[PDB]
Order: sequence, then C-alpha cells, then structure tokens
Amino acid sequence: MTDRYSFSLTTFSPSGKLGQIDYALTAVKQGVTSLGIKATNGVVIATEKKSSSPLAMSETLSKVSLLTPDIGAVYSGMGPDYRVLVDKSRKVAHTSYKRIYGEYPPTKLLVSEVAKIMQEATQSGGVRPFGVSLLIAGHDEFNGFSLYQVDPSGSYFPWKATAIGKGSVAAKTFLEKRWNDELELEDAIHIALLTLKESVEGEFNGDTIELAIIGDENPDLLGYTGIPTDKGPRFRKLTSQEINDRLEAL
Amino acid sequence: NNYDGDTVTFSPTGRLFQVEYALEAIKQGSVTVGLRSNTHAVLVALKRNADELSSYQKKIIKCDEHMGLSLAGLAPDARVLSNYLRQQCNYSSLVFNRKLAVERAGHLLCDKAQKNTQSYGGRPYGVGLLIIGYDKSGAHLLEFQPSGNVTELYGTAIGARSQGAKTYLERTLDTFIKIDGNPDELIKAGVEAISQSLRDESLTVDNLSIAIVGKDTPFTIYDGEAVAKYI
Amino acid sequence: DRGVSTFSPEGRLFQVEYSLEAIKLGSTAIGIATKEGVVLGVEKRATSPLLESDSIEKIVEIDRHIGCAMSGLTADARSMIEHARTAAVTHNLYYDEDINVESLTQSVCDLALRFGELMSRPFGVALLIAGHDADDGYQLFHAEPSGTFYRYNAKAIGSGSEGAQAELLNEWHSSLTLKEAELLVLKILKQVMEEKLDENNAQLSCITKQDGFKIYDNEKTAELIKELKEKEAAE
Amino acid sequence: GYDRALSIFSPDGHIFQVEYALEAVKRGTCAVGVKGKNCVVLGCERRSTLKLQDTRITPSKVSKIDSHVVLSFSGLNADSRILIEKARVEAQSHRLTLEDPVTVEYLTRYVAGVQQRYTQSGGVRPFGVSTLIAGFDPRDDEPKLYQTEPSGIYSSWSAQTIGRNSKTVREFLEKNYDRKEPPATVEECVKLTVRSLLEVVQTGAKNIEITVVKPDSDIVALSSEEINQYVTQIEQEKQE
Amino acid sequence: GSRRYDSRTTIFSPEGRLYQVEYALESISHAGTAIGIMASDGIVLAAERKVTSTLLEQDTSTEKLYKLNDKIAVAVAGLTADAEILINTARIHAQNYLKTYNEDIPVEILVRRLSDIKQGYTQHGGLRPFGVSFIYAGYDDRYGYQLYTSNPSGNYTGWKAISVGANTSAAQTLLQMDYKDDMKVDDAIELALKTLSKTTDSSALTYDRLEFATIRKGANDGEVYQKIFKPQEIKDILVKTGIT
Amino acid sequence: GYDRHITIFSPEGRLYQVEYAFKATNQTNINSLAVRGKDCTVVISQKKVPDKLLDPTTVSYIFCISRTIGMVVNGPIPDARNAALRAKAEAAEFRYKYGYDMPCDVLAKRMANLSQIYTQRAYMRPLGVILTFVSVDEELGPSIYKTDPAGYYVGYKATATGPKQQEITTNLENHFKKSKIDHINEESWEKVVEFAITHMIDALGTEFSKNDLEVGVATKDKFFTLSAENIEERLVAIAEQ
Amino acid sequence: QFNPYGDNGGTILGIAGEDFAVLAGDTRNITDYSINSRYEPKVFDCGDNIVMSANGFAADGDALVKRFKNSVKWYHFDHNDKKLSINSAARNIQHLLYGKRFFPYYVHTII
Amino acid sequence: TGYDLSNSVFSPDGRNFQVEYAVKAVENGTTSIGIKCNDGVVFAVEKLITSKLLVPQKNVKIQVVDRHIGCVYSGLIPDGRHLVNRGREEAASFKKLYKTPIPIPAFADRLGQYVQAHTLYNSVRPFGVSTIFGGVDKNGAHLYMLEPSGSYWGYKGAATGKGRQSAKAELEKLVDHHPEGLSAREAVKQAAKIIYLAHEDNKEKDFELEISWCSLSETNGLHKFVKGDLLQEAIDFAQKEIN
Amino acid sequence: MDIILGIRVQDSVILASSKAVTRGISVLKDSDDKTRQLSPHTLMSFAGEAGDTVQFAEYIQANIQLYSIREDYELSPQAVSSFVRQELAKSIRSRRPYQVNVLIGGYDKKKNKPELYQIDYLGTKVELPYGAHGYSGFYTFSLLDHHYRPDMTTEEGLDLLKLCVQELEKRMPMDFKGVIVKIVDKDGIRQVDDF
Repeated sequence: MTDRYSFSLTTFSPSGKLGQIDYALTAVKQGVTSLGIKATNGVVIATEKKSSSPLAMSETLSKVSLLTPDIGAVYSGMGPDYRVLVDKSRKVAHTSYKRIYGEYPPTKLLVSEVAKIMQEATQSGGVRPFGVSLLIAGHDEFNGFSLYQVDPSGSYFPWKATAIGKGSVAAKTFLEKRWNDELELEDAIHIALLTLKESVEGEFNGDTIELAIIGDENPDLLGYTGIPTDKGPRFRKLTSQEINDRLEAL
Repeated sequence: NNYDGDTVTFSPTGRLFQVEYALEAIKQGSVTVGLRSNTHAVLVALKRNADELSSYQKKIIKCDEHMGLSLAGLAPDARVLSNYLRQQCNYSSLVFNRKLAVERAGHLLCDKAQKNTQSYGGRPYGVGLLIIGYDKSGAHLLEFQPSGNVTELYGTAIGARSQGAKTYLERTLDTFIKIDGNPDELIKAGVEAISQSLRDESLTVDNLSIAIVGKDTPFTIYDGEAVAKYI
Repeated sequence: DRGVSTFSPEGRLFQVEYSLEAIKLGSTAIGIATKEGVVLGVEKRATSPLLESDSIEKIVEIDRHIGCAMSGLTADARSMIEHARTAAVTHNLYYDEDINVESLTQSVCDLALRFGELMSRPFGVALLIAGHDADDGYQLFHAEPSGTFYRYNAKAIGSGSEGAQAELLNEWHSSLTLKEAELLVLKILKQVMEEKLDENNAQLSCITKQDGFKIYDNEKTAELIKELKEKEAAE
Repeated sequence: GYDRALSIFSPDGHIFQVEYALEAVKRGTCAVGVKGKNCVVLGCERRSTLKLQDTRITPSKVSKIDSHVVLSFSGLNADSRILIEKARVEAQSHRLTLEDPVTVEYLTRYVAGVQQRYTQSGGVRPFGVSTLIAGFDPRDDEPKLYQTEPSGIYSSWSAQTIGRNSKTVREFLEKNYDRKEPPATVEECVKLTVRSLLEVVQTGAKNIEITVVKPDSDIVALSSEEINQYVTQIEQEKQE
Repeated sequence: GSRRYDSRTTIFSPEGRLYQVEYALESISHAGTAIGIMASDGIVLAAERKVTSTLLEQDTSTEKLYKLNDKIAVAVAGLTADAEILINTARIHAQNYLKTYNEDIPVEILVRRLSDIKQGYTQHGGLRPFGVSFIYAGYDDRYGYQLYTSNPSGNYTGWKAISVGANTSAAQTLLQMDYKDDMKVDDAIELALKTLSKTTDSSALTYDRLEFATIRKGANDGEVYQKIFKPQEIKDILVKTGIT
Repeated sequence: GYDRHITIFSPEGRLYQVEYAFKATNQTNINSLAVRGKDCTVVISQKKVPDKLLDPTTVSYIFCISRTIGMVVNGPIPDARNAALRAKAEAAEFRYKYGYDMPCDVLAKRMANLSQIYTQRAYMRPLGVILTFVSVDEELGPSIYKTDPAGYYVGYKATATGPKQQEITTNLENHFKKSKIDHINEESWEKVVEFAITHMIDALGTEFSKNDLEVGVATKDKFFTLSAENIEERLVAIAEQ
Repeated sequence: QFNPYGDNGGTILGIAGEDFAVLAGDTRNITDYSINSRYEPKVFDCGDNIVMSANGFAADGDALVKRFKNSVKWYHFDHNDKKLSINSAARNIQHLLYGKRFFPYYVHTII
Repeated sequence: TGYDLSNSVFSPDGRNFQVEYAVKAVENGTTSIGIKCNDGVVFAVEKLITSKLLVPQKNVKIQVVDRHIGCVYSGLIPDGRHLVNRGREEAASFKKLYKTPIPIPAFADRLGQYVQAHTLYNSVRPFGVSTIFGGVDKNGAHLYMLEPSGSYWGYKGAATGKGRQSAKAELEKLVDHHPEGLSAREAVKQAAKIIYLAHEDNKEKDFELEISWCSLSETNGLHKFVKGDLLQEAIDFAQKEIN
Repeated sequence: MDIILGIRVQDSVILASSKAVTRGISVLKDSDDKTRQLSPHTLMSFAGEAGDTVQFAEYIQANIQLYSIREDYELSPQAVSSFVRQELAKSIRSRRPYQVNVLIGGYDKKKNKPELYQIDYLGTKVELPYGAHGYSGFYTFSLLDHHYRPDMTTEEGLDLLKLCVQELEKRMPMDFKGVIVKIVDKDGIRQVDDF
C-alpha cells in the first residue's frame, strides 16, 4: 500500500525533450481557445463555454475564476486540472502572503506561486504534469495591470495580449494586427470578442462566451461601507446580458 | 512464466508461482518425519552435511517446554518462524498463565506466512515445518507449508523423497496411533518410516535427529550417542 | 528487472546464488581445526608490486577467543566484523563471560538475509569464523550470505576452494597438532595460489585457549615456509 | 522515500553499478602519489581543453582534510565534494572526542566505509570516485599513502596512480620506484612524480599540479615556475 | 509493483556516464545562449531570450538574469521553472549566512552549496535532475570579481569569460580569441554583444531579444552596484557599439 | 507502452486509464436518468436481478448520502460503494465543521477533486463509476450534479447515464425544446416520477414491472427511495393514461 | 496524586556455605497495618540452580523475578542450552534493574 | 497489452484482469454454501480428505466472527483467514463504540470495502477467495456472498467453489419449492444433501462434511457448529438422496 | 569558573581568566585554563555552569576549525562572535540551555584592529573596549572607566590588568587562585607565564 512511486515520471529523453511536458502541451493544444488582452486601464480575459449537452447548465461551470479580488484566471486544456489549481492558487495567496503581510499578493508573485506548483508536478515522485496553460490577469498598486501565461512546465511570461489552445496561432496573428499601447478597456473587450468569433464554430452569444475584466474598483461589489481605503474588487465577470449588448455593436 | 516476478501477481489460471517456487525449496530439503499416538508425538529428521568435513545441519528446534518443530528448506526462515513461535508461546504464558494450544500455534503461523504472499516486495517463506506438541487436549502433529496452509495429522513427512515415508505411515496408521504410554515404540515406527525415504545412504549416529514430547515428557531432542539405540 | 527477494523456479534466491559467484572470485582462505587450536590462513594477492602487502587485512580479530578470515568482496565484511565485535563485547557486558563461537556466528548470520525492498543486497563475502569456548572447545564455522553456517573440521573458501577442499579431505584427521595444521594450510595455499607463496603474499593466524587469537608476524611465517620446503624435498 | 536497489549482483557475481563507477574513475583526469623517505607528493593531471579558466577560484584537485592530511581523486568532481566534506567533518569530530587528530589510515578507513555503504543502500548509486589520501600521523615522521575506490576497498601504496592512462604511469612507477631506496629528498620525490605524469600528460604547462606534504602539518602547493623547472630539467637530461 | 515504471534517473551507463545529466545537458544546448565576461573593474552578464514574440511584455520580464543578493547574480540556460526553484534556495542560503556571520556570503560558498544540491539529485532520490546551467557573476572582499558556472551534474568551475546554452563551442572560441586580462568593463560589454551577434540563430540581434547586466564598483568608493539593464538601455548600448 | 497502464500522458496528450475507467462505467449494463420538478428532484435507474438466488432488496445502485442528498451510480458495485461511503463521510464532516448541511454541488465538486487526484497521482487508480448527485438545495433549489472518472463535473437541467444514455438524452432534450423550460412543471413529485418513467420507456422502447425499476426522490429536507409497492402505484397511474 | 509504589513488608536472608547456599524469607505479606496473606511465598527457584527473592514492593518484585526467569529461558534458546552461571545471572539482573534507573523497581534483590 | 500483469490496471474493455485471475483461484477450490432460513442461516463446506492421515473433525474451516456471525470461503484458505481476522477487528471496534453487536449488512460492507481496497493499488494482490457469511441481528437473518472484486449481495442461498453450478441449481429448486420459507433444522439437512450432490465435481477424493448455523430459535441467535447426533442425522438424510 | 576579564588596547586584546576550579568546599584545581583558541587570531574565554562551559567552548572550537579547513580561510572576529551569539540564542529556548558566558578576543587581519566581544548565556552580544563577566564587573568596570585609554600599549594594558586583579584579590570574597593571561595581536595568540 501507499505511494511506492517516489521516483519521477517525467524524465529527459536522449534528445533532451521532457516527454510528459511536451504531451501536456499537446493536451493544451486540443483545449478550447482562450485569450487575454491588456488595455491601458484594464485587462480582459475571455473563452468559449462549449457545452457537454444542452441539458447541462453551463453557468454552473465557471472557466473564468476569481483568485483574489484583483486577479482572475482562465485556461485551455483539462478542466479538472484547472479546477484544483484554482483551489490551490486561492489558498496559497492566503497562506504564503495575506496571512503574512495583511494584503493580497501582486499578480507576478501569485503567478510565480502557481508556476511553482506546476513545476513540482514536473519533477516530484509519482505524478504527471498538469495538462493546462493558464492566463492570469490582475492589478496591484505598484505594478499596475498585467497579464501572464503559465505553461505545464511551470514557465510563465508576461504578455500585452495572447491566446492559447485550439485556434491560438490564428488568434495571436489577429491580436498582433489590432493591438497597440493606447487601447482603452472597452476597445480591448471589443477586440477580444472579435478574435473569439474566429475560433467559435457554433452559437456566439452571452451564454456561450465567458468573459471577465480586471479594471476599476467596484464599491457596489464590496458588501459593506465605511472604510474609505477599501474600494472593492477590480475583478468583474461580465453578465450574459452585458456581453450581448456589445455583440449588437460588433 | 510472465507471472512469477513477485508474490503479488496471479497467473491467468489463478496460481501464485513465487509461493510454488518457495514450496520447491522444501522439496530439495532433507526428509523429516512426524507422527503421534494419544500420549506422545515424535519427530525424526534426516540431517544433511556439506561434505565429510562438516557438521550435519540441525533440523529440530524447541519452541516451548510442551512444543517444538522440525524443518525442511531454508534454515534461516525456520529460525525466523520458530522465533516468532517461541514469542507467542511465551506471551501466552506470561500474560495468561496458559500454555499455547498447538492448534493456535498453527493458526498463528498460517497468518504470518500469508502476509508475505499478498504484499509487494516481500517473498514467501522457503521452508516447511512439522510442529509436535502436548497440550490440554493431548498429543498433536501439524504440517506447515509457506503457502500458509497448516494441517493437523496423525503422521506425515516433508522434504526430498518424503513420499516413501508418507505412504508407509498411511499403511502403519492403525498400529502407531495406539502406541500409548510407550516412548521407544513410537520412535521406532518413526525411524522405520523415515527409512522409506533413504537412498544410497543409511542412518548413522551424527545423521539422525529425534524429538519426543508427550504426557509426562518435556519436548526434548536426541542427538549423537543418544540415538545410537535406534539405528 | 524483478524483485531483489525473488525465488528462482528451482526454489533458490537469485541474489544469494549470485553473491556465491562473487565469493568464488575471491582470494583463497583456509581454516583447519585441531585439539590444540584452529589455524586460519589467507592468500593476500596484491594487484601490483607497489601496493604494500601488510595493509591487506583479510584476517581479523573479533574477540580474544574469536578470529575471522574472509574471501570475496572484502569491503562488505567491515560491517559484519563491526557487528561481530559489538555482539561479543555486548554479550560480555550483559553476562560477565565469554560469548560462544556458535552464538557469535549465529548473530552474524542473522544479518545476512536482512536485504530487499534493511540493506539493498546480500553480502558478497564469506567468512571463516574460528574460536574457542569452554563448552564445545575449538570450532571453525563457515558463514555464507545465505544466512547459513556450517561447522567444519577444515574448510577452504575462494577461487582455489574446490581444489583445496579435496586436498583437505585427504589430509585432515582428528589428531593433527597445531604445527602440522600450520604447514598444511601453507602447503595447500601454495598449490592453489597463482603467484609463488612467500611470507608477504600469504598470512597465518591461530586461536588457542591459552593465548587467544594471534596473527603471525612475517618472520614467524617465513620460518614455517622454509620448514615446509624442507619436509617436502625430503621425500 | 525512494527505495530501489540499484547496486545488485548479476548472474556472474558482478555488481555492474560499482563497476560502472570505476568506468567514471577511468575517464577522470590522472592523479598520482609517491612517498619519499620523509614526505609524500601528490600530482594531478589538468586537462587543457579548458582555457580561459580562472585558476585562483576553480576548485583545486588536491584538498586538505585536516592540516596534516590531504586527499586527491579521479572521477566525478561533484561526487568527490561529498566525500571530502564528510571526511573533514569526521576529522574535527575525531579531534573533539579522542583529543588527537586522525591517523591517515583511520581517515582512509572512514572514507572507504562511506563509499562501501553507498554500494548496498537502497535508492543511491555508488560514488564515481577513487581517492588518494596521504599525510603523516600525529607525532610521526613516517609517510602514509592510501587508495580508496568505489567498491569500498582501501590499501597502502609505496606509490600509486588513478584516472585516465593510470595503467601507463603505473607501468612507469613500477619500473622507476625502488622499494629498497625511496626518493630520499623532497626534490627527488617531486621529480619522480612529475616524470610519471609526463608519460601521459602533454606539455607540462598549466597541465601538472604538485602538492608536497611533510611531517607536522607542513603542506604546500608548488606554483607553475617551480614545476616548470622540473619539467625543463627532466627534458634536458632526457635527450640522450 | 511500481518498479516497472521506474526510469532509474540516478544510474551509470556502462561507459560511466549519468544518462539523465547527459540528456539534460543536451536539453540545455538548445537554450538561449548566455555569456559572462569578467574584467579588472567589473563583470558583464549578457543573455539571449528564447525566440521572443512581438506581443511579449519585454520591460517587466525576467527569463535569463536573476539577482541572488546585492553582490551576486546569475545567468540561466535551461528550464526557467527549474531555475527559480534553485534561485530561491540560493537566496535563502545567502540570508542564512548573513544572519549567522553578519557578513555577505563569499561567492564560491554560495556556488558550492547550489552545486551540491544539484549533485544530490544525480546520486539519490530517483528524481530527474534540474535542467539548468548557471553562470554566477559576483563580488566579495576575498577574491573580488568572480565568474562561475554550474551544470546539472553539480560540477562547478571558475572563469575569466564563459558561455552556456546554445552554440557554446563557437561562442567560447570567439571569446578565447579576443579576451585579454587587463580588459576594462566597457570593452567586455562590447565583446559580449559582438559574440552573441555571431553565434545567434536569429537573423540579427535586437534589444527586445536580450537581457543584460553589469556588476561594477563604479558606484561610489569600495562598494558594489548591480545594474540589470532596462530595454531602452540595451537598445542604447547596442547602437553605441554599432551592432544596429 | 506503459503510458497506458498508469495515469501519465500519451504522446497525443491523452490519459488511457481514465478512458478505460469510462468503459467500466457501462459494465453493469444499467441506465439511469434524473429530472427536476418544481419542488423535487427525481432519479430513476433500471434494476436487473439476473440470478434467482439473490435477495432482490439488497440489489441497489441508489444511495442515501445524507438526509438531503441522494446519489445514483453507473458502474461496478464495489467502486460504487467505495464512492458512497466516502461521500457519506465527506458530507457528515462538512456538517460538523461548518455548521450547515453539505450542498449537492459542493459534495459533487469534492468527489470530483478526489477523482482528479487519481488521474494525476500514479498509485491511485480511477474509480470505474459516474456519480449523479441529487437534492433540493436550500439555496439553489432542485439540483442534479454529475461526476465522472476524469474528475469532470457539472450541473444539469436533467441527465442520463448508461449504455443507452444518448437515446434517453435526446428524448429529454426534445421534450425541453418543446416545453420551453428548465424543469418538469409539476406539483407533486409523484407525477414527476411518472414523467421520468414514461420518458424512460419511450426512449428505451421497453416496458417495466415494479421490480425492473429503482426510484429515488429528493424533496425539501429529505431524500428517499421508493418501495416496489410505491413504484407499482406509479406504474398503474401511467397505464391508466 | 497517584503513588505507584507500596510496601508489602516481609524480610529475606541469604547465607553461603562451602558447598551450599540458603535463601530464606518469611511468607507474610502486608499493607500498612493489615495482613494480606500469611502464606504468600517470595523466594523462587528460577532454574539452573539459582534461587531469587526481590523483597519490598511486591508488584515490582514479581515483575523482576518474572523477567529474570524469562531471561533464563531465552539464555537457553540463544546459547545452546548453556547453564547460566551465578555470576552471569548477577550481571544480567544488574541490567534488568538499571534499565529502570529513572523509575526503579522498589526491591532489595538477593540470589 | 500487458494489462493483466499489474493489479488495479484497467484493460481497454474496462476490466481488472488480476481480480479475474483471483476468481480462477476461487473456482479451483472446494465447494461451500449458505442457506438463508426462517429465522437464521446455515453454512456448510466440502473438506477433501486428501489422506487417511488427516485427523477427522480437526481441520475446521468455518469461522465465527463476534458471537453471531459465521463465515465460510472457497479458494486460498489463508486469504480467507486474513479476511476473517479483519472482520473480527471490524466487529470488535463497532461493538466498542456503539455497544450493539455489528449488524450483518453493516458487517458485509466492512469486508466489502476492505476487499475492494485490495483492487485499488498495484502493491497488493486481490483476495483469492469468495466468502459466504451471515447471521442474525435485530432485523432478522441475512446471508451474504462476497467476491475478490469486493462485490457482494444479499442471498436466499449461495454457493462457490468447484461445485457451484451444481449447488446453485439445487439451491434454485429449494427457492421455488419453498416460497413460504425453509426451517432451520430443515436447511441443515438440505445443506448436507447439496454438499453431497455438489461433491460429484470433486469425486476423485472423498470428503468430510462440516455444517454450522445461527437461528433465533434453535441457537438463540448465536453461531454454533453442528456436531454429534444432529450432524449424523443430516449426513444420513444426504446418504439417502444420492442413492 | 567565575572571573574572566578582557581589555582591548591599541594593537591587541588581552584576556585574563581565573585559575581555580571549585566544587563544594574544595578547590580541586588551581591551574585551569578557561580558554580555547578558535582560530590563530581568535581566542574565547568562558565562565558558567560546570561541564557546559567546556562542552560549549570545544563545540564552537570544532565548528570554527571545520570552517577554516573547508574555506582555507580564517573567519573574522566579528563573524565568529556572531556565530557564537547565534548558538547561545538558540540554546536559551532549548530543553536544557547552555549556561555559559564568554569573551571573544580577536585580531582582525583585514582591518588591522583588535576586537573584544562580550556575550552572555542569553546570547546578548556587545563589542567593548573592556569587558567582565559575573560579579567581576562590579569592581573592574569602574576601575577601568577611570584608568583606561584607547591608545594604551600592550604593556600599559597589562599594568591596568594587574590593577584589576589586585582589586579583586582585595575585595572579592572567594579565592580565585590568580589568573592566566593571554595576548591576541597581529602575530596570533601567546601566553604571559608570570603574573
């Protein structure tokens, strides 16, 4: 009984590739497209909510997740791997940061922490790598708005804009054409919706698209009043209704 | 063939080859015979030397004043199992002031041997044992195989060519079962039985080992000039 | 591969049988038991003329009444010796007496099958344990990595052993003197040795009740070597 | 923890992982030790495929274990650090409990034991290293030189070499070392050591290290010029 | 049992090589080249980024050059994620030393420990080694300016100038050819860039595909300053040596 | 080809042991179905007792996890019971620790996470089962949440599972396309059970006696299974329609 | 507070002749001012011609004797039925007693 | 393939072949049965007499758990003992915490979960026994049968081992012919017959019969062995019906 | 134990340490050297709980000697004093704490300065021109406050020390059997053998 697999399941092949990381990336390749774009006063992350059946309620399946009040995540690859990573990412933001400094981690550091968890699954005994790539968008007082990509290897890179999964190659080309360093948040949302329509085959509407922003503080979403310095979460999930509003003016 | 890498693997017909290979080491071991009446139980063991310059490997181990065994196969494994038995006999005495039932001794060995057949990394015991004892329900003889199977008998033998002794005892049954209150006659029948398994060698004085336990007899071993009487 | 503790289909432990192959590659060691003492002798077998031969230590004291010769992977024996010494000294601490040779040997042999997936493999060395106690007198034991030990009147182990043992079969009788046994070990070593026997490439020792266990100086052995050459040219 | 028996017997009675560790020693740069009447000298080959090396800070091939004992080696460098660290810790532990520094034989026996331990422990491979350990026992003027190897066996040597082409230089020392007369001076001893390395090295440029150990913790490294003089001198007498 | 699926990461080949170390080195040889050059008055670290995209955020980035303490930095070639594990270890090690002795850690001691950790992964525990080679650039008051490299075997060596990652053979020959001992920092800066320019697998060398750092005492008197170059500064130093 | 024996990636990024666990899901050759009323959640599953020597009352693939949560399993019984016992323990601990009853969707997520772990950790095999959790949640209302060996889970308007799952699914899809709503617009749970069995029959094209079925109902503050006699009463109502 | 010790009274006496030895003790067993038993023997034959008494706190005395008899048993098992000499018995008992140095057997032992 | 070499591995069909291979070891063993009756359960087993040297009546195969449960099994005997030792631990701890003796359905699952646990990892082997067991609790009588996969159900009657089909057919007759219920003393007799009828498939060797029972009226709800005159009575009834 | 003093002068550090070892009503020894050489230019004197003092001293000594070998370098007095402080600070929250007070006198060869560190059993470290542990300080601190100058020669330091030992021999209740004196300067450590 117990884990007698104390040895690595990811190892260097003679050519120097790490097979299981490569294959995990291949699983990310098959995953449904998701993307992120960084505006001057915000970040937008978006993805398709491709359903398992029309009997399934796809509202109950959240592909875009709040990690901290100013950080959100989206992914491409294996959903259940993503789900446990979000759980761990939320906890680690508390255990190794908030419980120490009394404030939430800045984007780059929480990303660093997630990357560490993913790296360890690439070397520790008796596990496979995580089969996802994450896009993490956030804001913090001293670094402003940022957007990171985290891969199965544990590598992460900051992006102005990018996509991952199925139709990433086309989407990245599309984003290069439309991105500039003067985009206002609403412009980026509109570019995101345009990019995503290329990769979406079937229905394209507020119920088939999941989309969130890191933007202004939302005092209406705080839950209480009377502490001036607490102004509310910068993360906001756009409603099914809010997405459709922007689809008429597409 | 493909399924004999370790004890944790069943063959497609439901066999455990590592256990069967353990059973095979017993078969290569030197013959030892067990038999009992209603008053005594006797072990006779044919010992095996390495050459003309060496001692004859002892085959009989005392476990308590009222119990002991003989061995065929890997001697170190018999040492481990006999040691475990000594501890269980001892525990029973110290805690309960009660001599260990030969039947419970058998159950305890079965369960100890079984554990080595169901887990990764271990190996089965490579030894067979014949346990004799006199307890609160009389004289007893047990046969232990490292598969975990333990059987109560009037008489038996294990080891190389034990089959000869086993048929003789099967024929002699109704005679020896009733050698009650005569030590030397039960030993004689054991010596006669072990002879059915000899080839190109006869019982010498540093070749033969006998143990007796019974009603008014502590488990005791005879060796050397003390067995000359019986050759 | 396959488990380190696996049985072969003939009912033998693979790893144990393979260690026996390594012991066959070992330098020769011979012991002879007599009523005046037990003699232990070994082929030192230096791999080059530059290596200083007195540093080769294949005969070893365990207690004053117990000594030991080895053959095979000799580095594996260090911890066996260490256990043996601790067992003997500990026994004396608990019981205010000398520890029996057989009990010592049993204690060492308990180590041997403690391997698998405890240590990673069996020992690749065999030992001739020789000593004296008041109960059973002068004794010689051969302790294998199988955990089995045999008492012997005489015994050879190592590469020259099968030849040496047939030689020992003829020569050993129950009334050998100590001097006879010393010469006999020397004679049989010279036969099976590759290089030519002398006081530098072989070593002698004995254990007597009176003086305990002693390794012989190169001077003392050199004289027994001369003495042996003289006895054998003389018939 | 990780358990696997990596060092195991093969059907011919060989432990391949121990033997493959010797292969790594074989690939390592040459090392040699020669003991005089009154000194021991440790010489080591330095491969010259590496130029732009900074030799102030690059790990030296001979290491002090205590002030009176030094260790050199051939094989995996990273492996050797582990043995050197342990030996140094043991050296201080010995002084602390025995109130006397280690004998060279004792320190050798310790390092050998560590190596051996790694040949029958689960989850570890043997050390790809053989060592030469040399110095003088406390309050003793007789020199000591020992050799350990991955199997754990150790022994004393009048002179000895390990590493690549060590068979060629053992050949040389076997013909050039008289047991009846050890190199009577430091000068003589260092010469025989450099000579033997020149059978195998190259130009003895930044290619030969020498360390000279004398009694009472008297240890010093020779610099390029000091060695160069031996190189230059040996070659002139040679043209004969 | 599980034995069946064990690669045995920590065993010797019959030639006496560590398979996994060898293959990790093969992996590292496809990594962006990193160069360290040591001068009399400072040290240069320069490294090439793995083939950057145009939408990558270049200024708030860190892939190759990392700060261990105020006196020591490293250039990375291999798996970044692996490297960050080892970097934080090294950072903690530096702080333990400072706490214990109230002195900044000597460069070698930090390098040795980090190398010892790598070594452990090759001898025990059955795990894959870290696919990383470091160039360490640092200063202490015993040896002054020092360069070191360590690789997955846990072997480390000291250098006047050295390259790791891709095309080290070509890179080393070019450094060996133009390096001189009396050389100043600003000449080393030029040598570093001119070498990468010749050994890159890219069409040309540009600011956006580079990380760059210097360690000088060119702050104010007997005290050391680390400079991790901003993207504009790299563009300037690239023009200043007329490579663009 | 040892990448097919344990849960590590194949060269095309697939996990074969997870896929083979899905095939074990159909090993029992049973179909199940769940639907939501206004006040309730009904789950029905086929009941097949092949041997005459079995005690029919002990043959069940529906479990009462908590007072409020019910679970139906598609897959072999040993794995099903393993999953049942764990969920019971998880739901009881949750109540102890957090002072309120474990919600259906949360229990589903927890069991989904446990399943994911077996897809990533090598020494653990996936359970060859699909778990359909049902309740009337105090916050969400009538609820169906389903877990599989991949660690995937989602909420449903209605669902089906088993060899003939696709027939049942499209049958239910077609009804809701028509009905225009998320649920069975029915007052009593008795009629929702009747709907459930009716559409099971149309979809499968077979008739049921009272011992061919197994029915579980979740209402506000309790989950209960129906007896053969309760089912017989329900079948009779369907006949007379 | 629970006191793990008690005093069961009694007294014992050992004398050595030239070719014999005696070990004697009364058979009374007491706590405080009460008699528990007028005949509760506390001098024992331990085999191998050794007799033993552990007088003081009876429960510790019984534990010790029990352990020593058991030592004699295993000495035979481990050392080919060798007889346990009186000097060897003595040393073995020292280790039994000192093994509980920091929670002693409250007994005067004689053999 | 190679799917059948490691326990807990799914084949591409969705099977764990090592458990199926364990079943073969069960099918290879002697026959054993259980009959559920009015207020109790009866267990019986065939004991091949290999030789005249086996002391009769003295190699007991049926085992009691707690005071109210009997277990019998076919296949690898030591595996069965191991399983009962665990059963005993489980019943002891249930009684310790809850005071009441362990209910039979509750007890069935303790064994069920434990056996199922031995199909979760490659580091253990599946149990090489099918186990028939049961007893009487506060809700009446229960008979259970449990396979190497950990699968178990409640039974009217049950059988396993070499003679399972023979016994099953004989058991199915009884279930049809006595819908109102079989009595304790009745079932003891029937069990004897079925073991004799099912001994045809093991008929090289002759055997020893062994029976036990728990009945609320006949044994007070406790597991007792059938010996003496009552055993001989059932032996005889069986001797009748084979001839 | 009891009396240990230190004075840093212009070019050296001088440590005076009492010679008595007393247990009960018996002076067991009158020639005890309460000091260990940690490195060629660093000396540590010690006083406190019996057994603990030496065990600690020798343990520190072994650690510094190990460092010396590993790095082939002598640690600065500051660094050694910090290592020693950390060990004592660990000890105070141990199951059984070392009860040892030390003075560390060293010559820093990089700075060419003598340095004196006073550290108590709690791990309280201070660099000082002169130091004392125990009741010693109650007499010597005031005397030194008055007669001490920073530019004193080694010879002046020794005369200032005589004055301290004389005051302690006058007013201390116990007989501490005189002191062993050692000087730590650029050439290492040496012992004055007549004081």
